[PDB]
Amino acid sequence: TPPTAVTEHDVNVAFQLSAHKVLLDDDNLLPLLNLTIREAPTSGWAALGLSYKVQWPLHILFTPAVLEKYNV
Amino acid sequence: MYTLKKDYRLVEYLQAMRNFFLLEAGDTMYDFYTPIFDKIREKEPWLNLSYLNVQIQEAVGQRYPDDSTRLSVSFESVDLAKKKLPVHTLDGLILSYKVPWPVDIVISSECQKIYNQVFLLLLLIKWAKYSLDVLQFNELGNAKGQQIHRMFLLRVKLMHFVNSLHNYLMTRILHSTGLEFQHQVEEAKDLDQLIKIHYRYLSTIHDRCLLREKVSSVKEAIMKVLNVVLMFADRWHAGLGAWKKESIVKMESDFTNCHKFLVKVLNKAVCRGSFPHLESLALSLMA
Amino acid sequence: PREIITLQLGQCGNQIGFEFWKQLCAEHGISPEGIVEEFATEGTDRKDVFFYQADDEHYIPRAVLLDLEPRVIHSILNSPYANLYNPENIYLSEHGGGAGNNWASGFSQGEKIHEDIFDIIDREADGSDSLEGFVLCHSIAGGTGSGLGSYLLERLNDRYPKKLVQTYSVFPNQDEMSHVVVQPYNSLLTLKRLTQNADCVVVLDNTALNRIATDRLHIQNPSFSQINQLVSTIMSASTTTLRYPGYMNNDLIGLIASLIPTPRLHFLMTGYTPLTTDQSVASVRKTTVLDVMRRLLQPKNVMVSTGRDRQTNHCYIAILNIIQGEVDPTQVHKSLQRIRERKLANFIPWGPASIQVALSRKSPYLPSAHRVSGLMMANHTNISSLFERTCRQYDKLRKREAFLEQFRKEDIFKDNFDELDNSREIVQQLIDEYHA
Amino acid sequence: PREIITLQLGQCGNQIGFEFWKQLCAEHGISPEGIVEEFATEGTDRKDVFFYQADDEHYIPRAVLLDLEPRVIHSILNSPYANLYNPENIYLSEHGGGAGNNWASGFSQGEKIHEDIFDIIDREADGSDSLEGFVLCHSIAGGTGSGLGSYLLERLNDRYPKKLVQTYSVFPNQDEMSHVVVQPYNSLLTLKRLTQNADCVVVLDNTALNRIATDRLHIQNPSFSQINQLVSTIMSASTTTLRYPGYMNNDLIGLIASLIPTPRLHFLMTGYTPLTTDQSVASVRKTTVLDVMRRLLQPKNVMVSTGRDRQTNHCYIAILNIIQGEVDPTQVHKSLQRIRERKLANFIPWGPASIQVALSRKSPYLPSAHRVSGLMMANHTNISSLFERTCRQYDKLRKREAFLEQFRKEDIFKDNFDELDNSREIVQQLIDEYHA
Repeated sequence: TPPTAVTEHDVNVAFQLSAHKVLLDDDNLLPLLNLTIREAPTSGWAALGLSYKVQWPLHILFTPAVLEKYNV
Repeated sequence: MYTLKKDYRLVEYLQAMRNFFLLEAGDTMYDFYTPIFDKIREKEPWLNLSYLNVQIQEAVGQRYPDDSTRLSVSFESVDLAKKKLPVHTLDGLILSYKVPWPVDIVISSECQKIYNQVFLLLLLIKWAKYSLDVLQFNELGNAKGQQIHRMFLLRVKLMHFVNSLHNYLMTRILHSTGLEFQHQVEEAKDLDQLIKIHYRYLSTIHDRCLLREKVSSVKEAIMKVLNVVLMFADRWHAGLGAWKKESIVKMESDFTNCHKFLVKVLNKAVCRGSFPHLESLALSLMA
Repeated sequence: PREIITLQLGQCGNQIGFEFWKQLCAEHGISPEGIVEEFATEGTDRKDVFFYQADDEHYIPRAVLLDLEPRVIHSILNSPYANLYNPENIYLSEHGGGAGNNWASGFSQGEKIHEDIFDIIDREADGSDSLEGFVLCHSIAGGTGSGLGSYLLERLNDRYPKKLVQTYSVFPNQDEMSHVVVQPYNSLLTLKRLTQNADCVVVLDNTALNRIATDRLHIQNPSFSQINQLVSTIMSASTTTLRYPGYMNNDLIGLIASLIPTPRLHFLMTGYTPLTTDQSVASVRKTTVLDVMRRLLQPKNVMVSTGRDRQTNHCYIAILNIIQGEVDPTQVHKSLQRIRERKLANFIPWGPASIQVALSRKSPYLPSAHRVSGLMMANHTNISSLFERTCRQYDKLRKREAFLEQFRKEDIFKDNFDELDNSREIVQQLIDEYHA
Repeated sequence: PREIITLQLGQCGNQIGFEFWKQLCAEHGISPEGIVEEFATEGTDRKDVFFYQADDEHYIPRAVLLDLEPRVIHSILNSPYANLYNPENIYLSEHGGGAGNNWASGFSQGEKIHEDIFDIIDREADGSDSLEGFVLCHSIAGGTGSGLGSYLLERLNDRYPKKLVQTYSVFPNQDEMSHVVVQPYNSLLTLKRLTQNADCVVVLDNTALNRIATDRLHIQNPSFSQINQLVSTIMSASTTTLRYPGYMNNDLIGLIASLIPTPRLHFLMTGYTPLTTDQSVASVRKTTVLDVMRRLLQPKNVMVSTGRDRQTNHCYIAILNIIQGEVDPTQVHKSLQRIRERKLANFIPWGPASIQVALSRKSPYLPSAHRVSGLMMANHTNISSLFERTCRQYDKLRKREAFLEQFRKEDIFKDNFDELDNSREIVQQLIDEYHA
């Protein structure tokens, strides 16, 4: 489809069940992220991204600028 | 907290009133309910304040767990206030747990007043699930026909929904709060912080049970299912005739039509964030 | 309150109920002649649900034991657990019976001791003003448990109509037919009474016992002393919501109500994995709940002889998965998460299914508060394979002129053989019709 | 996800797959009856790609083993690695077969056990909702693996059309023709099914085995106990991108897609150098990756009997060079730098060629995390020399009146001998035409 605002949550829970049937060696490594996606250009691919947020003081090594540089 | 543990019995007073009207105890509140529900089934008044105040005397003395039987003798949760209305709109029973000092600084009257209303809905699917339990033991109330198997096609569509709506929904809201309340007890150090973790506890109990002191779509999905159970039990307190079984499958086709209608409303309430309604939809898709 | 009267009956039904009461004292922290431990009330919050309520803190069992053979009861009084039993509730010393081996013996002995059989077992009924029901802990093998047990399924249906009936009945062995040959006759006569004169049964196969008795138990000569070990644990496992303090389906009319689809479809498949004592040395490392229910639906712990290639056209309707003791309940919803991805249970295409999981704390004991336990109460529509096995062994025997002249001399004047055959095929046809 | 079902079949195909599963437990850090090491999940990041997924952390093999001869399976159950195998997935105890030595035996036995051969092997198909494909781990030698293996290459082509087919088939021995004489007949009948009824093969010559078995292994009497040592390592070597965590061509449809030029040209040359245990004492000094692929294209490790003077008019099209374990990847582009200067591979003059190199970490084990390993999957157009060897031994036998009256009594009414001859020459002509 052209993207809508509910497709963010739908692709998220799909990556949940996909990484879950694989049997990752750490169950809690799975929900550490969610996924994010533009408004409606033509398509959902090449417009999606990833939010992996980070805990205490490791974030001084990962400023919120450079996770966009990894996500792009 | 050295004095609030050994001199007073502060957390033991809390877990007893949680056993009183959040129903973490055994068959104490069960054996209260089924004399009341057998009284409903024969059209005799259970309101009747006086004998209802003694059926709840026999409830709090059941199972003898020594955190509520001694509270049954002194500082009783037995006193129940009823409101009778000839219009019969917003009818309400109000049970109150007697709470001592200085526990009453923590436990306000409005605190137990909202722990009251969660029991008004927890007993109510306890009224709705056990109606589908004993009526299955009642076993085909009559004892062209042959409509009983097609009746059984959509009876267990609704018998199993109510049984699973009080099994898996409850066991996720009782464990997740009981494990996070034990977290705040492990930290517990002073009186001003014990009040805040108890106030954030009820607002969790809110969001766990359904949500919304105001109007949303999930209470409408609740009270619709309530009218399904009410029309179910009123149908089965009689014999099944020739055209009477045709009216069961006529009602049950409508009852699954609105049940599926309120499932497709529930998906919109789940993709708007992260909720315990996410777990209720995961229950309802597995249903 | 919730008092159940167990009806232990027959040569095999008395021995499986003897260690059932012997299992209950080791988990309640009580002795059969005294109270030496204080663990009975602080650890266990409810004890008067199968026992009679106390007069001197002596929890009397609510049990009756009748059998034609005096050999099963003479191996009881020398054991030190018989002083808990009373010599006035059932029989005094030197009780006897028939000669005796016939289905028509106990079927005709029910109306000649009709005055005494409805006198002392009704004294325990009015002890509690709200009776739960009756469980017939009887047998199908032999003519002792099958002959007299078919009589009480009829006269207790109308004298006590508002009570739950449900039995833990054991199925006989079908390996050879030399010692007994009357096995197709007395089994199908009781199996008709188990569907219309009885609400529910709990099947327990005999050919599936030695499948498990040589699986992990490692015996060379199969004796009768192993038949009480698999049976007595799952009996006490089925009442863990009822004996120990639970919340939902904490009654016997709670569990059976959520599994029966319809009358004459009540045959429940049972499963129970942990039976090995050397598993104990590796359960110290937090063995979780995520691996214990993956093997319940896998046909390894089953006690029902069924076909392996007949599960594709059959569908599960109700499946119970009972965890006990240490559960770690923050991952019990995580165990139920993995059920929909495998679809190990075939679901009925006409209606919804249900995977019900429940928990209750076990006894304050070291082999009980350390090792995970899983009790299964399945309901799968491949149970007609046993009914096809019993019916094919029934019509083949009537063409060989076997026990048609040796069986109709006493109290049988008309041919009631096809009365059992059509009603068995009614069960077998309505099972396959139930998934439209 | 990426589940592959191995089809072990025949007298030789069952033994080469028996130690293939026995090789997998030593590298996964697991035991065939238990889990005693914790190295299975921290060291190995993926295990459920050839095994069945776990129910009790017991990784069941996704394997089926059928053979007419009961001798190959009676040497299995006494070994302690057979408890990992299941006695219900394939056969129970006392399984048998034919008499039996014929290509027409297993070709006619496929449609009389047609109901049972498509019943229990399809139960493992719907375990995963995305099946990878089927590998026929069968044999060409004898009439057991060649007779029945030609039947499943036809009926699994349309019942499972969207699945990858590719086999690790072993070629028979052509030294003398005294014990067997039916070798040119049963080989070419299966070789037709390997090109049009099958996508890819992996050739494994028998006359090239004893070229290596006396090269560095130093034996005097060649036995059958050495045929499983060269074969089981390169089988597990071919799935190192698939079993161990890799990135590119980490599926079996990844590797085979980048090497096949066209259908009926799929015969891949295999090479594997390190087979000596006394090399271990000198790999401590950082033995590099710059010397291990200079000897792969050099015809020393090859398992294909081909001409030495026929490589000047033949051209490589696709060559795979798989390094495993310790690679030192800062010089793996340095190893591929030296390839263009020698031009040891003749390149096709019509199109481009490709030297693909890939790596994956090996098992956490001391003989595996220390010594460099090189697996070759070549594709050279000198493979028609084997097809010229088999065809010249085929038309010479039909002029000697050998097995024309002894072979057409059962289920053969027309001459299908030139149906195999022209289709073999179609392969031999399109290979030389492919370089224009």
